[PDB]
Amino acid sequence: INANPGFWNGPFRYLRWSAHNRPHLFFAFAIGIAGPVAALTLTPLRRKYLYPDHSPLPQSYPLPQRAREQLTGFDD
Amino acid sequence: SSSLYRVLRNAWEVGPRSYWKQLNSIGDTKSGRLVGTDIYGNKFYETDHQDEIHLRTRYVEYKEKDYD
Amino acid sequence: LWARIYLMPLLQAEEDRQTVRRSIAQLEREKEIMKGTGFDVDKSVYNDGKFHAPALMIPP
Amino acid sequence: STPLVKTSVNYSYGDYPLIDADPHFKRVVGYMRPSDYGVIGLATAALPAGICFAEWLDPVKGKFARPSVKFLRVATMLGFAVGFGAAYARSSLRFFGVTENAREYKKDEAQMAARKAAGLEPYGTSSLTPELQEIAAKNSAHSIAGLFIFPWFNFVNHPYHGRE
Amino acid sequence: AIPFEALLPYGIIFGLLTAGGGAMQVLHVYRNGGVRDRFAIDQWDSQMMERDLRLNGGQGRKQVDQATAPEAFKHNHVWKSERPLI
Amino acid sequence: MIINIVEILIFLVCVLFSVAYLTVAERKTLAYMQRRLGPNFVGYYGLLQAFADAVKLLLKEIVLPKESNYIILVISPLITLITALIGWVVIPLGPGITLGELNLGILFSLAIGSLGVFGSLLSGWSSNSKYSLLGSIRSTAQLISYELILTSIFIIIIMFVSSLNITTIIETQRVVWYCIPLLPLLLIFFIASVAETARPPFDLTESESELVAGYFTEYSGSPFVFFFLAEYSNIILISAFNGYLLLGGYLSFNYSYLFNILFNDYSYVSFLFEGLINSSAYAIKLVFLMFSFIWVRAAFPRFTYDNLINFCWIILLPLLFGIFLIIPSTLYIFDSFPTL
Amino acid sequence: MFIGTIILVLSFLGFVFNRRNIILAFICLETMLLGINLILLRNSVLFDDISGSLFAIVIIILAGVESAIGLSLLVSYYRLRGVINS
Amino acid sequence: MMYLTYYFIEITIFLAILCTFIISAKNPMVSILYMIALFVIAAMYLYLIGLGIFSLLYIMIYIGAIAVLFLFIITLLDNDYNTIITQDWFNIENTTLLTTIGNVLLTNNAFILLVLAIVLLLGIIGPISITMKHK
Amino acid sequence: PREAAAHWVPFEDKANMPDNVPDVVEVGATSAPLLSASYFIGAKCKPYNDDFMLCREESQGSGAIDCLKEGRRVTRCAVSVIEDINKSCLDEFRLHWQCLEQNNHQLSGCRKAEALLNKCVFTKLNLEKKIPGLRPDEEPVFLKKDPWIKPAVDDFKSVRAYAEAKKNGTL
Amino acid sequence: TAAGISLTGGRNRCFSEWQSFMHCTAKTDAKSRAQCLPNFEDYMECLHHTKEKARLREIESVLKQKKEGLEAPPVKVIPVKAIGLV
Amino acid sequence: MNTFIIFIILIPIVGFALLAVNILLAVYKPYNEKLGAFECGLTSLAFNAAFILVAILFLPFDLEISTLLPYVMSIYLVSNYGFTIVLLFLLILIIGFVYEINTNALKINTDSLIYKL
Repeated sequence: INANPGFWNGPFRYLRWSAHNRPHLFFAFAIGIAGPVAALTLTPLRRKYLYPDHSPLPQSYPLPQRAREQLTGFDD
Repeated sequence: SSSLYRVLRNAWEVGPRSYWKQLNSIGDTKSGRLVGTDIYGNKFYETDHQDEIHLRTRYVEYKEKDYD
Repeated sequence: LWARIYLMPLLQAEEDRQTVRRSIAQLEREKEIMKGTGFDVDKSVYNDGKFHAPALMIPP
Repeated sequence: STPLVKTSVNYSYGDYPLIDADPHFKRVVGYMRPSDYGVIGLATAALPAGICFAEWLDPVKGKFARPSVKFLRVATMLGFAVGFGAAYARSSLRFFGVTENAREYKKDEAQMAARKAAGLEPYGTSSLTPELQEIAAKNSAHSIAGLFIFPWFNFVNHPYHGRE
Repeated sequence: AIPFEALLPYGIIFGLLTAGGGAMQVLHVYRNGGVRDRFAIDQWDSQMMERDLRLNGGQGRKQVDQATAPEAFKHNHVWKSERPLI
Repeated sequence: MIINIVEILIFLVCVLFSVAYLTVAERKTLAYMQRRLGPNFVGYYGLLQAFADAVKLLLKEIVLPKESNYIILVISPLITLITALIGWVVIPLGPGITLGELNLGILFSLAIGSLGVFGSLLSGWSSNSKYSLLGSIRSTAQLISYELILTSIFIIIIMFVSSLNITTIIETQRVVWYCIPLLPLLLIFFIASVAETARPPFDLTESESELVAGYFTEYSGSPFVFFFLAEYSNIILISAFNGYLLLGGYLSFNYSYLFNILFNDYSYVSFLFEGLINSSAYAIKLVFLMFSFIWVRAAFPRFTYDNLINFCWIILLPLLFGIFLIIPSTLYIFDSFPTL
Repeated sequence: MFIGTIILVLSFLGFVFNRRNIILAFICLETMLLGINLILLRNSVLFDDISGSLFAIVIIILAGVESAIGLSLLVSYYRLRGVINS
Repeated sequence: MMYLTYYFIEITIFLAILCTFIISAKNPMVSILYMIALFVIAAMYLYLIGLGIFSLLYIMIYIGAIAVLFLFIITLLDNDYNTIITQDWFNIENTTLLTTIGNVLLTNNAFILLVLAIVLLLGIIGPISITMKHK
Repeated sequence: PREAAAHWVPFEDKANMPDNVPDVVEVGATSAPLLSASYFIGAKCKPYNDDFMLCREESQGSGAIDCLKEGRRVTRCAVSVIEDINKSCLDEFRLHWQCLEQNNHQLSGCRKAEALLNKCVFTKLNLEKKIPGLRPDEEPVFLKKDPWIKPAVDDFKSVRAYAEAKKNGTL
Repeated sequence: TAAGISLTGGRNRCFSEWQSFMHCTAKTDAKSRAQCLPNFEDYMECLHHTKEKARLREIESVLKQKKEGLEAPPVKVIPVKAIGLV
Repeated sequence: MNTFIIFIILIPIVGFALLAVNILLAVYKPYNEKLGAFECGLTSLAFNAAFILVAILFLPFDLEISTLLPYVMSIYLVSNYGFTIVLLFLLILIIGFVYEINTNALKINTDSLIYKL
């Protein structure tokens, strides 16, 4: 009855066949591939329009990049 | 009918002592009018509560603990 | 994280004070035990001049 | 975009001046010459032509038969991959100053000057922290040397490009 | 109708778990001395709690907010003597 | 020391009695779904049924077949019961309210779970009854295959939290339960928890109709008690895993307004009332899950071995790898990688 | 260093002087990897260095795949002969 | 009580010697069960030296998968000083062993990770190639 | 540094400071008061903390013994600010740090007491709480209204005091 | 590479002298390399505590050969429950 | 001696106690006919590759899943970099999974009737 029509013979017909006759594999692949493509295509749109990326959090003490300025106060 | 309201209403109709007797012999709580008594001493009841299914409208309360 | 950063200098400073005290104290203790013997207790095992808190105590 | 570690400046990988020690993927594809596209086309044609000629020389099943369309489609796909790898390598080698790079040098000088005029970073702004930028740089620097083994690219906008 | 005899064992389980958790809350609070528990505590928190013990006289999680430390705080410092990991 | 002892006894008694009454609850619920009554005679309303079965089985002779390794046959149920009960040490009934407050709580749950296939793997070798061997091999296969699905859902959830402390995972769900954004993941965890527990419809492991009884064909007396107890305790424990991974654990609703109305300062009354609220929320979630196990047992016919293996390795596992790809992608798109 | 070393050496001697079975051989392989890893991890801890633990993780994974492949080889060997007489 | 935790390390060592019963087991099964016991002793020792997360990973993998495979297959086939522990406060993050391993493995050694991916790919392809007869 | 392993005993040293070292007072507040006062301590003592850390870096390994002096400076600044809080805003300070004790030390569970403490400290000590490193677009979380994350039980005393302040107009 | 990374992502226990030794080997050449042998002994010393153990050996040996009393602020060991007591 | 360790110790003691109660109270009368193995009431080995193969492929897939634990515990620290690395890792493993599916690895008379007239 229904049988694999070959992906290379016709792409959209094969996709329709897969979606009707191997829904588990078809939708597993669809969900899996939607991820990275959406990342690449949509992340810059989000940055441009919704909100920019956050400011980094500190990981260690932020050391000043300068020389000791001696100091005066709270001494002996 | 499996409802809790049925059990509460029967218990109220029957009294606490008879409720405990029924819970210790039959396990259900039945309220029905006494019909008669054996030569052996058991008592037989019939009920017209509409919440009682077919074949549960007559029952017996044995006279002894080792009922049979 | 910023709260912890603001607390870190004082907690550290306290810990450095405790470190100096216990390192020195152990130095005098070991020196006192080693009096009367031809051994230098002040000599670091390290070649740099840097301060080196002891590791490796004797079991108590 | 401030470097965390010290890098060599204008180091000579070859006889020609250095343009970029670790060029970004977009630059390497952007600076590709028509000859490099010729290389891509030649690989894309060669690989299925190779399978057909191999069938001519020594038929798989005694009697000559043209290779099926599945295999030819495969052939084109993989040939394009080889051609693109070769062409990317050629362009990157131009960037290091190993092959002749006058055109690429001038184009880079102009692009950098324009970017400086616009106030932008010479190598772009990164969504990573500087530590991850140094790590990405140390992972992608000279990775074209292992083209035979594995493909690795620079996709990160880091500042370690070895220039002044 | 709703069969209450079928729900009695569920009610027993529900009451058992509920009472057990309530009693565990009270025991944990009583062990803590009138405050809730500290969960997901990292190295920083463990060290802060040890310093707290040095400050409040060993009274568990009791807190003191006096600016200046008692005298014994300078001497009750503890290093740990750890056996050789053979 | 005393407080530790009292807490452990309270928790242990609650868990053991909850397991004991789960059996009665199963019989009664199936009974009412089958238009019958189930146990209502041993004890008032059949409330002592489980203890009746217990006492009987503890008075039953132990039979050690001739070709059997008697040590293994007696110790395999014992180890499966021990691990099934050890799994409870990390389950919280409130913030920090647990016997073991481990920063590696999730890893502990998964490890002690992975120690759960050894009863099945060992009993077939111990019984030597052929029915037991077939059941044992098929069970070991099924259980490991579905343990994969369970571990994968664990990982997907930790993608949202970045912590292996169970209380933290529960606390992060005050904003929303994770079963709302990941409803399909909740369905799969149920279908897989049913299979990992070896319950109908996926009862191929000890199915009476294909194989008389199952791996336990030869188990009489206390060893049978141990397999029975371990099975129902594991049912409740995996319902617990479901609860805190996906149903928000002990979170019900924001009762801050109510407490500010009722009380005016902290007191043992208010701490107890809060403890009861959290524990009631978590226990009602457990009750719905156990009811669902019983419901599914009532409604569906069994799978075959080929069918369930095909399910796990061709329908479920591809979807889970697809989700592995699509969850971090959504985090990256919206810049919401969770902090430690 | 002690537990790992002894597991390694005893598993090695079990492997070499095996004249009982091939399963003993598999087990000696696995336990040798165990002892190697225990020595490694103790050294990692003593140095407070992460490279030791990273290599320990890699050993774990590679021992997994090695066990998989080895058991597959044993099964393919069995398919022809029906029995392992060692 | 204190001598218990002190000699705990030496006890795991002794039980490990004893369990390595693996070689002398009459039954290979029994030998595999004693291998599992050895793995639990290893998990105990790992916690003692400060690496409990490794105790749990060992339980997860070597007992949960490798011992399970072993059993599946065979059912089917016929320095006296003490160290000073000191505190300091430079670490404000909650970074543990697992987080640091993830950090280095996924950034400093992404290459090792991808090569491990190839190794696991081998661990899939190989067994299929030699245990299955195509067509 | 790693935490202690299988068997350890804590031991106490009974020696005194060497007398050449100037003595210094020690901070006596515990974890909850310290976490409550951290932002003000930072705001006031930032230059001294920075100088202490720069000394420790430049010493290149002898930090403990070369950086005692500005360590004394750091501790003195901290004690000064804590004393000022104890003199001027004690009740709100206690509200805040007892609330923290109840909520596993999460600042998200004590916003109501923190608002009162912040207002008191700003008015009577001229210290402001501020989160460094945020762009103007990003909003400090402790200033955010209607947060996603809320405590289990709003603290009773803090709620009462906050409503009272709303009536008085101080907040 | 993970060299230099501690179990918590910081710098390992023995980083400082290792980094000093690398500063050497950067500044010097092959002929001049022997010039900072000292930095390398410091590194190996941090790693293995050998001269430190030797020095402690001589200290203990002379201590146990002494009957005269010791008058110096001593070291006291306390139970973990007794941290901050009195 | 916290609640954790005491509970862990307590559970096997309860198991052993139930076992000892059974041994002490139950009768024990073995005899040859009772000791026989039960197979439907009366006294009385090749397997398929997929049996081997489920078990054997469990180990690589388990290792793949458990290799993501370091990732999910360090997602924020690795940022968008580690993100990409773990995508590549996952896709490489997905290739092996595709091979497994297409080879049908775990899966276990239509002639006509012709008369020579």
